[PDB]
Amino acid sequence: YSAHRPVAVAAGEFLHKKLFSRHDPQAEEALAKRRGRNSPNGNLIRMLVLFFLESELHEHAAYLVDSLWESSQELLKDWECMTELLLEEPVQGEEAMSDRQESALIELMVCTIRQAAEAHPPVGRGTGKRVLTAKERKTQIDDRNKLTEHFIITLPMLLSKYSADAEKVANLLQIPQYFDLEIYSTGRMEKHLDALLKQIKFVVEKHVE
DNA sequence: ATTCTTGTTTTCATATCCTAAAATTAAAGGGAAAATAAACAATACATAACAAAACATATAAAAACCACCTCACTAGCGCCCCCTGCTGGCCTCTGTGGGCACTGCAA
Repeated sequence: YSAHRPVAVAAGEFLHKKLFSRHDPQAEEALAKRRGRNSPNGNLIRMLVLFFLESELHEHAAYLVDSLWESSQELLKDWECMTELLLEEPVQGEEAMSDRQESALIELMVCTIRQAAEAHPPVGRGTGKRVLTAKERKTQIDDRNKLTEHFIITLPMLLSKYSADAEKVANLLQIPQYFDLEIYSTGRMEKHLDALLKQIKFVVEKHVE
């Protein structure tokens, strides 16, 4: 949580090297990134959640995610994993996903996908001298595509699980600012758009905040 | 009457021209691997602008240095008794020199 971004990024790289050894032995593949299933990376997500819980020096993981951005690029785009570890009760036999842990994971997702859309660091870490390379912009575009197609699917039953949670709805409705809407015209998923519209209508008529 | 030169058509002849079948050869068409070039994007280098640090000047601020004044000390030479001891006449009291009257003795 240093104000100076290079110090924070170095600390986050150290943290990623240290506290992530569930199935990655910091060695070769075929057991390190993913074991071909929808399960190994769950525990990495788990001590991300626990680290955000214990880090009481911040109500938001914005600085933490920004520090852990470039070191864990492949891990932070695997949104489907903690998506099943948030909604549909995975086959790992773990405990119930705690409400405080649910809010922590949702805040982590807010941070990760907003840094996925816009690459500029937050205020205090800001520079203003940013130039976009071709690789940067193509990663941004296909990142936008994959998050759009993933989360037009996930947000309906996300809301259906968390309709009454005011702060979780407020956190979850910042991502649609970063959705390319013509993909809906190409993806033909306006029906899921309308389902989410009815769902957020239910939230609006159920919430007065 | 018989013999001899000269000019002009006839017909083989020998080079040439034309004709067509082979062959053939170069053009030319297409498949494909190099391949230079070019369009775009990234990195590094150089230039310009802004802000701050460093250098130089002025000024005055104690502050140091030098010279003059002043209040003493240090020499200096009379100045003035003052006391003490020798010296050179001075004078008068003893004392040195002498004239002479006087006496005791024994003629």
